Amino acid sequence: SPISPIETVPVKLKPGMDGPKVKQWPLTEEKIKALVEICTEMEKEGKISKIGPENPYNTPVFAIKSTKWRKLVDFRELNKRTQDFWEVQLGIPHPAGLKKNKSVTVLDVGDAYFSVPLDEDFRKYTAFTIPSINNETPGIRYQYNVLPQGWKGSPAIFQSSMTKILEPFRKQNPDIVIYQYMDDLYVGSDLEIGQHRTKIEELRQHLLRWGLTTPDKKHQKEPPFLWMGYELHPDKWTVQPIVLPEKDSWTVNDIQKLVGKLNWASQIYPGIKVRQLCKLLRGTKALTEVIPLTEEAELELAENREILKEPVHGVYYDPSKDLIAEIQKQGQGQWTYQIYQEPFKNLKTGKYARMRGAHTNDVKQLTEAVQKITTESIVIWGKTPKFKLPIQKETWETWWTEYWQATWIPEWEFVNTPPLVKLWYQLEKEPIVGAETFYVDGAANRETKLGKAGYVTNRGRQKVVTLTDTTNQKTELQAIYLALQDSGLEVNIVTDSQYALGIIQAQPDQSESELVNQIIEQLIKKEKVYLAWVPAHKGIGGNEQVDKLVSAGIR
Amino acid sequence: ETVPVKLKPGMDGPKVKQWPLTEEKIKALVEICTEMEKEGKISKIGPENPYNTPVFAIKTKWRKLVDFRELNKRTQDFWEVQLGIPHPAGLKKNKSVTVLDVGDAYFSVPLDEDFRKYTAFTIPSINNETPGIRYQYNVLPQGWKGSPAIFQSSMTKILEPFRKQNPDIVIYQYMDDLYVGSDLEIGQHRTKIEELRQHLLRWGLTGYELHPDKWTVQPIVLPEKDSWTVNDIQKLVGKLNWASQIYPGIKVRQLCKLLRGTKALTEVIPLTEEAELELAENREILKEPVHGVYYDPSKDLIAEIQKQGQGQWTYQIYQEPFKNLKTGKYARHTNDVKQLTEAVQKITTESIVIWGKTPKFKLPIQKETWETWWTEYWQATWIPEWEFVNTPPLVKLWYQ
Ligand SMILES: Cc1ccnc2c1NC(=O)c1cccnc1N2C1CC1
Ligand SMILES: CCOC(=O)C1C(=O)N(O)c2ncccc2C1O
Ligand SMILES: [Mn+2]
Ligand SMILES: [Mn+2]
Repeated sequence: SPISPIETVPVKLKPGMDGPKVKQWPLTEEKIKALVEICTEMEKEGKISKIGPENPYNTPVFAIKSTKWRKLVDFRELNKRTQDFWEVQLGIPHPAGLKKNKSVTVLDVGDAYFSVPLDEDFRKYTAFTIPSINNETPGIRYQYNVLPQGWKGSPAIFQSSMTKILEPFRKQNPDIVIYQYMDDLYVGSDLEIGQHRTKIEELRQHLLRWGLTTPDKKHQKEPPFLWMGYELHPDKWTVQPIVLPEKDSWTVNDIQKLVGKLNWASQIYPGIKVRQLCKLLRGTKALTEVIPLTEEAELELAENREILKEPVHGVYYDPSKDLIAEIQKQGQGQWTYQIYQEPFKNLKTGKYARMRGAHTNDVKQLTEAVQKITTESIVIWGKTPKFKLPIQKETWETWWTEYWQATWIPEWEFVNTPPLVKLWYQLEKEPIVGAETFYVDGAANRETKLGKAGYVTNRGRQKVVTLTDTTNQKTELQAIYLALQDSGLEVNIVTDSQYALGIIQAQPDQSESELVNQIIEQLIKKEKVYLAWVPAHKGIGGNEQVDKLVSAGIR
Repeated sequence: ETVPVKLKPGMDGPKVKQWPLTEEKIKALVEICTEMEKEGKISKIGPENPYNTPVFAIKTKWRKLVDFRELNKRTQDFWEVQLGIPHPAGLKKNKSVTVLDVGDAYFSVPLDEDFRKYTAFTIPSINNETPGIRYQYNVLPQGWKGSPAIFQSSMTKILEPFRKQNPDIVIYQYMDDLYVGSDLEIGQHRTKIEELRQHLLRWGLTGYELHPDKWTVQPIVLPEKDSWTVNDIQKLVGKLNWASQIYPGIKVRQLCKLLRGTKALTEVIPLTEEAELELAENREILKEPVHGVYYDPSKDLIAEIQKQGQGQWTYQIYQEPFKNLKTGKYARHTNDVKQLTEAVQKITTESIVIWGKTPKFKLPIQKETWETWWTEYWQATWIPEWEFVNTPPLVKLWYQ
């Protein structure tokens, strides 16, 4: 097993700290014997070398079980003391971003970490001791000359070395695509099943020249490749087999495992839903507690089963074509999407269902799903897709201009796939002449938690309800709600709550507050609503009236 | 020649993740970086360097912008209370101020050996197909605040004869930029700039034009109208009530006396005379600067920006809320983000001109949206600090 002629990577320890000095626990005789067999074998290969107790450092060893042993070194203390390293990656490729190729080959590196050397000045800190039968003799002491299993820096340095090894070959084979992943290499090209086989062996030679053994023609894996939960053919890809078990009883754990599988499947299976299954996990219980399935959850499971009926795959990326992203409202809070280049041959699918803030509408949700997909596309393809959205340009146009937040959807086009996205009500810009002007206000006593909500109008009317466990904010929303309840199809409402105005002004059509949803229910039933704000306690006609009317016995 | 630099005691170097970049920006950066490496400005690095600082490409020739905001915080003591560049109070009073990208100077000066590791940055690959290309600076980097602090003595030398020949010319160095301001006539000013570019050219360096004397306030204009309606006077008092929290002397009482008893909004009510007495006396106060508001150099600046629609944007600079150091506006294919990024830069330059630091921005935008799009329109050599916020729906109309 070759030990590679690479340059070395200068490793240090975390500033101020000295190397580990953890005592070796005495082991059993079969364990001590097994370690000697292993260590002397590694010694002859150059993997480890003998030292003496002049070297002050120690890391414990162990042996586990089969009819032969493996040696385990617990580098916990050295790992705590070794410097921080650059991350071994910033992200993992999505199959959907891979170019299509005629041939693709897997080469795993023979004995990964042990093939690459360790910095001389750090080798001393990897010292371990094989002890004698009891207290007895001083033990046999070794240090590593190669990257050790389970050591903090081995991942990064091995990967660093591999990049440097491939560099020349890459630059003299520009139309050859290679991907490093742990102790694997995936190599693809567009040349025929003849000179492609040739080109692998040129690479294998380049690797053996740098002390890395890779399987030959007869021993290398065949397509499709299982990788990180994918199946990868040279021209298509899909997620690995999803199987939703039919159970009499569903435990939290089962539902959790189901949701995870569905979430995973959703990368390529269109229309996957998980809201109803997820709902069950809220404010939960033990892993083993049986959750009775909700009717809507049962409906969701059946739908998902149906979608996963027959296998579906994804295609690979073509750099010469644009990307098309299509998005659909799947129900409440749920949004589903597909990305393709050629009509309906998907590169990948996906779902969005987030809840950005308490109160939202479909136009806000739709544009948030657009940003999520936009980021994703940059990561996977290095460009933004053309969007096709279930919303009218004018519906969108209207929302953007009037809204206080800045927004930007890249190039898109309307597509008539119901449900279509629309606003459900709109507040007037001008107060309605010949409509009843409600002045609303709330009040809440902070210690008691009691409150009053009410209104006085320009037409003499006057109501005041009492509420028991409340906050000022809730009372204002209640007061505004009252004004809508007893007003009919055309109303002016003046409030002194910016909080309240803020929520309503941004046309929400769903909330995490039941009260706010009641207000929405009322606002749609209306025909013309004007809402306006006045400052609290500045001698305003109707405002001072309701305030005194709700402040009766409360403040 | 390398002057020793180190971090502020206790804190360690930056570990900031790199943002996803588009195909073209990555390609642009690979070209930019292959060159800088040949010329020895930067060198490839190994995994032994755990540090990272984001990198972007901006604008006809693509150019590299490094986000050193994080590093700057962790070396603050160095560029501020060791080799701080003094700010001249005259710069804002000048009739014309030209801004010159002088940042190419820094490549001639080598960087402290032991410090080079903290300037680590990464060029990532599309779909993470290949490991990121890792680099570190061997010379003073652009966008790092330590750079002009170190270069200050070389800069003083370069500018010595020009300063001697033009005593009435204000030259302020902020970052990669030199702020040159004069009270001359425009033709003479633009000539003195070209004259200065020749001084710079003899050392290896290489315009954008401001008029800070013509930065009059944004007075909160109160409406004038014939036959006010109940609604209009309510909007009027709300604006005044708020204005009295900042401006001393703002009276409000007489207006509300006209609003007594539960009345309808559309009902037109006649205006008395005590209204116009207070109104005009209010207008009088709003058009002047804030009395009692002064800049504390040890307090962070904050800027708020409100979307106004019709391609309009109002903004306010302050350290303590409502205590406005300056208010303003911004006029307008042109989208929200494009305009917002342009406004931010405008406001930031004005801030640098007036106080010599960038304000922390409160941005009326979604985090993700801003992060994906801001580089498309960004043009400056610096990056200010930003937060993302909900513009109070009433702050909007107040400054409108
Ligand atoms: C796991 C993986 C991740 C990144 N890229 C690839 C692979 N492996 C493939 O199976 C593969 C298949 C299709 C296209 N490129 C692929 N490759 C490219 C390298 C030839
Ligand atoms: C904290 C109490 O202050 C008040 O006097 C206030 C009050 O009565 N009401 O109704 C009120 N209503 C909305 C906003 C703010 C206030 C107030 O400050
Ligand atoms: Mn109130
Ligand atoms: Mn009140």
